[PDB]
Amino acid sequence: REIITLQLGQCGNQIGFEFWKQLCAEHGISPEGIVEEFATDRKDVFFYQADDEHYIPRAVLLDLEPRVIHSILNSPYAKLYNPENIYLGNNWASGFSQGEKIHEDIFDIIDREADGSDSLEGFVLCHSIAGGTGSGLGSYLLERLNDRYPKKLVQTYSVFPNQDEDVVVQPYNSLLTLKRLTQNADCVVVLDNTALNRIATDRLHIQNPSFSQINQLVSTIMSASTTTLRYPGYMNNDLIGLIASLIPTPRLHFLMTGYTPLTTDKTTVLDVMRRLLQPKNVMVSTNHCYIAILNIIQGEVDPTQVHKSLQRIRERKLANFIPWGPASIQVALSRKSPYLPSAHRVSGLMMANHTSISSLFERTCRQYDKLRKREAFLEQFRKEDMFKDNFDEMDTSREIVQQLIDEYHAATRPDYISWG
Amino acid sequence: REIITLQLGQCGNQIGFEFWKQLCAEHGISPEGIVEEFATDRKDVFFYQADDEHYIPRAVLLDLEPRVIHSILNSPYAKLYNPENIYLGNNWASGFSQGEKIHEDIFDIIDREADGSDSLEGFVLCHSIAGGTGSGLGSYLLERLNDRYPKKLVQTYSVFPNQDEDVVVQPYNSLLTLKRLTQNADCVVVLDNTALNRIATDRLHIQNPSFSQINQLVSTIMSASTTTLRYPGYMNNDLIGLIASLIPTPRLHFLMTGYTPLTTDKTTVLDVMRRLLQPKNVMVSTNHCYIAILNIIQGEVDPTQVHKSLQRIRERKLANFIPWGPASIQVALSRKSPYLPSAHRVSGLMMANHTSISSLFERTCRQYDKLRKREAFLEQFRKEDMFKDNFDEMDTSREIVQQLIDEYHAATRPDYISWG
Amino acid sequence: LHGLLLDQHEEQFSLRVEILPSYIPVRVAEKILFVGESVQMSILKNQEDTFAAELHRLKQQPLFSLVDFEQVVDRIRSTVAEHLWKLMVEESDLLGQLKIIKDFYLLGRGELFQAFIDTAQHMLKTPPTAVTEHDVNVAFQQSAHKVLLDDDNLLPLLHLTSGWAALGLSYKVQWPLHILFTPAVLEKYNVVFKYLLSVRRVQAELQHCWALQMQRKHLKSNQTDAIKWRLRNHMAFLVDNLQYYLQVDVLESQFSQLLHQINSTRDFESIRLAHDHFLSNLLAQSFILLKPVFHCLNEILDLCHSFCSLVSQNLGPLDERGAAQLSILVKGFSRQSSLLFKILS
Amino acid sequence: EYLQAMRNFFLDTMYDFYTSIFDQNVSFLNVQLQELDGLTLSYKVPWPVDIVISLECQKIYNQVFLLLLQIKWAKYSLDVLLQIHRMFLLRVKLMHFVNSLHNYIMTRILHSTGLEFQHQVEEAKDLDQLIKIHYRYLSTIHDRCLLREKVSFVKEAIMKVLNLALMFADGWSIEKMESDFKNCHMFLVTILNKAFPHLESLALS
Repeated sequence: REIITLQLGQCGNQIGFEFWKQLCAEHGISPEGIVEEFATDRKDVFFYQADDEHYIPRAVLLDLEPRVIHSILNSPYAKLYNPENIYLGNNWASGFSQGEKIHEDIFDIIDREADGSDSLEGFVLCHSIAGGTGSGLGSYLLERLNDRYPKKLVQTYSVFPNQDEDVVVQPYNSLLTLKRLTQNADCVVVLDNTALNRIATDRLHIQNPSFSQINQLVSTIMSASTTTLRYPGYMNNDLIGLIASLIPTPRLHFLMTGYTPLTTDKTTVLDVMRRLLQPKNVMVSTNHCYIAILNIIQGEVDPTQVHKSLQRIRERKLANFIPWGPASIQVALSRKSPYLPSAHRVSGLMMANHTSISSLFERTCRQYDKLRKREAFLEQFRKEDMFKDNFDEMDTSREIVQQLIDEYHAATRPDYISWG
Repeated sequence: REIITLQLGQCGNQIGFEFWKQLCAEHGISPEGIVEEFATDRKDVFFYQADDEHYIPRAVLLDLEPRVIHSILNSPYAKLYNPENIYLGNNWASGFSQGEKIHEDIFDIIDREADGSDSLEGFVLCHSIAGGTGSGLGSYLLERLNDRYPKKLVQTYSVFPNQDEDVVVQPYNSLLTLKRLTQNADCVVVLDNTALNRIATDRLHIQNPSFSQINQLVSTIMSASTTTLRYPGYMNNDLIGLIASLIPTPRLHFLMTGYTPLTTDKTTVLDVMRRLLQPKNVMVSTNHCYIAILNIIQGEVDPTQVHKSLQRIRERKLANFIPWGPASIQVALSRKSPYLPSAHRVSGLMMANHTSISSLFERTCRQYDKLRKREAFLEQFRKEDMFKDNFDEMDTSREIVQQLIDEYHAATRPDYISWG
Repeated sequence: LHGLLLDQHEEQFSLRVEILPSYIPVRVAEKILFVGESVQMSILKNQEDTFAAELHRLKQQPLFSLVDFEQVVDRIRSTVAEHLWKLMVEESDLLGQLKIIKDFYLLGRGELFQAFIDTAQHMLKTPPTAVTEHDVNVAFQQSAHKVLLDDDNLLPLLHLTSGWAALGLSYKVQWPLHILFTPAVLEKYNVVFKYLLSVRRVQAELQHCWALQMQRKHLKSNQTDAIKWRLRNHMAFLVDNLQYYLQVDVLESQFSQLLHQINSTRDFESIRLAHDHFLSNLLAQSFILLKPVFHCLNEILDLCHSFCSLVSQNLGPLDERGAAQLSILVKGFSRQSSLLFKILS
Repeated sequence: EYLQAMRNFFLDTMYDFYTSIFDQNVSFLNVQLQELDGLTLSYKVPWPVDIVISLECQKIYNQVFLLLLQIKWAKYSLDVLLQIHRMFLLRVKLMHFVNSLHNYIMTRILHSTGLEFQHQVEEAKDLDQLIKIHYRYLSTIHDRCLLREKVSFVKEAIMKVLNLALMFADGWSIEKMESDFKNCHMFLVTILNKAFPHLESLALS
């Protein structure tokens, strides 16, 4: 139904602003907010139908000691949306404590926008893992959304800012935030800026404006993930129906992302299918195995040899699903939206529950573990000591994430007829 | 079916790179890897059908202390193939020991490419006999392929680098490597760089770039040997069916090579037939006698007077096959491939099991024997002493190759109704 | 002119003695039927009035002469057969379909017909013809799909009526655009396809049973040169590999002659003679005509099957009373191989 | 346009419409429709289109509408929940099973032939042959859909797994559902093994 977007952190506000400019260009709206004569799809999933004959977008901007938010403000896409939800450290404990002291009025901002809608389906959060101002604050307020709203769904869009390796307090913040993402979130979309940056430097000659083009990539992935909700389709035009199928267990809910065009400067669905299974197309990268795969393909093709393509991929015999489960690739087809010129309009995406990310979780675990062993790279700020003098929250996050790694490895194996 | 190419040694990597550039020019592929609009023959014998709509060639490059491999790398035909199998002394014992210490990860490279294919038919090895870095390493890993894979076929392309005479440790390395080629290989193609270099200096005015044009000759011989597999023909479109007919005994499996055009800067098949029997056309050169002869002719001719030509050659009464066996010249015809301009498109090749190479084996045997008698030309490095203090591997190779010489001489005679 | 059939009122449908004149020869009477059939399938309408005027001229004359009349019917026939040739060669791509017919019938492609034997070895037994029948088509389509060929594999199908030697290949052609291919033509093609399949089937056994070099002399000194089958393995291979290289020429001569003949002629009626010679030559030269010599070849194929079955299980050389079978095999091979050199005398 | 609108009324906007039925009153349905079994929902055919669109066409649209409500009931009921662990085993073994099933009915039947049927109706040239092109769509898509052919050998599995969607909602015992499921799933496969060519697009799991 109606889904409210919450953006916090500098990186989260940046990718949210890029996404809102993307939907401004996509749908028939001005940079003013008014509906145009090239509007008619559903425009009530992200835009509040306002009383100005303006489809005013539901964009809740929160920040802590803002810098780039002022550069967002002096632009014609910060008066695109203004329903009065615009509001004005570098550690997880410091951001947690600073979010603690000002939680009331921004939670009143959340409450005002929550009753302002006719209906509610989900709160989707723009976040960056250990992004500084976003970290700690986002974990605390994520806990407060899961506490205050048990009837609604929480989605988290999170990126890991790393320029191919690194901050020494970053594994602590990622461990603590990942504990919050495990137990206070319903679905977490995780991306690696290292792999995306390497693919971006490969595909073009972009090396200095890598982050700006990464914003375009994340905006296209976000718009393609919600296109079947924004545009009239058939299935899972709520968030929860889309989220439900990929998750077999509520702790394996971290989804790997895929994207078919490696540059966008006429094929059948068979080619992009056998493409996107292979890890030249995965932008976020024992043998670790998929639990469930969901694919969304958007392009100008003639959709009947999809059953033929499923025949061909089946007996090409590339990939097998999980021992205990009779799982299956789940496939949806949509149209690529007009009002943006794109050569080769075929664009594919996969949303897949993969165990490979467990290794990367263990990678962060190993980093945190060695910094826990040396104890010269926790950097000893007074906010961290005042927040937790015993640092047993790190031990709780560590034991939960180690149970998560064991659950990952047991779900890969047929030890999910047993327990691990 | 699907055949994987393994290239090791500096000379082996050079002739493999020349062969891959030859098939890049031959087939409808870019220097990028993608299929073109002038592709349609079979392209799954040497090129993995990859998911990029690229026919990415199966080229496994191994090396030990590389020099010329870097010059191979900075070229547009080293990004022609890249399935991630690219990897980075001067004695047989030293190369054997250095191959021993790093066998695991390059064997994992072999295993990754082996399961990466849909099917497997053979591993064909690019090698140079006593080439320095290739020798010892190639013999050891050849033993490990024959140990680990008894269901697959091993072919060895080997040249003897000699600038018309010479290295004093070369007969030892050739004796030991020839022991490995006898008992761990299914078919060995042996060439003489002396005879090829003399014919090359004769046919043109090439004397300083002799080795580069020798690479072209070896690439044309390799492409002509596999043309009936790469292009749709009738017979022996697996390796094993081609290999099976020439070999009457698995120790006489060393094949003499022939090539009809002496320079390539309209005839019937009768002329090239009566040509290629005569040793002006043999590029690798009691009276020693053929056991079996196989001929492949590729050219733009009208193939019916081939039976007439067999009539004429039969009663010209030039050559006789073996006493004990009712053998026969075995003949196949193919087309010379487009996309390379060649004046006089008639080109003939013979693959023949000849006893004459036994004399050349004995030549190497005699050289090794005299250096074994003098013991001032084994050059006494510590790797050779540490590998074998007793040097009984040379005695084992010597007794096996002497039994091979006796088996050669007894197969020439009617003492293969008896044993020798 | 109009192509009308049943213009006879009882004084596709066949000829009859009451409608057949014998003072006008039979050879022109067949051409009249050909001219009549071809209109319904045509540039005869364009010149039609010219051919009307001739006939009206022939109506006026009080005397009849066969000499003038035969020229008129043959000239009409000439133009009609030319009209058929002009369309089928160019707009229906008859030559490219001949390439497909060759590729799948005379086994001029080898990917499918090697992988099919590799991925099915259960048609050596007798079929119930309702489970095996589904299975051969399933194996065919699955084998094709590995590397390309998303295009065709609608025209060729299998039709099973052992299970290798009662299997058929059901085809389809464009029936309005081709009348040169009828059920009898593809029936002859089915027969030659089955014989070439039989030979390809035994060569798969010969290459599989060959592991003399791979494992049977490698890393083992084996029991060879004490207990062995004398290596008749090498000898049985040659006599069929040589007949089979010969079969390659037997096919390729006729194929080159067909693709030379079609360019020269420009009437469909002459094309019919060329093709009816093509098939008849292929038949007798491959000895598919039942002869004692062909039965000698079939006896050789039976002994090859029986010998391959023993050397498959034998792997490293062993007497398991296999010498009893080997004696029969060497006797029969010697006797029938001697008869192979009385057919040249 | 009306013929399009029928198969988008029977069978975004409709998700709000469906959730109110997830949560008989004949006026509530009427006001909701103008804004799994039972359900009086219809629209009047005016007479110039009532002489082309038949009365028995609405019944076929209603068949597929009622069946789609039952499918989405099962699918949504296993999608609205967040021996002990065995529930999760019973979840994915059933949540896949309906999701494949809904993937067959829509994509292979109601999206292929409908995308063709628009191209079909634009090639009709009169009132009269429009009726025949329409009736040669209805009587065959009603046959491809499992409503009238083998509806006690294939369909009974689809009906008996709908009871699991109610039992699993109650449970949110456990073994008595998967012993039923592995029974009827293998029954379906050992009857579906006859693949007549169209059966293969689902003879897959």
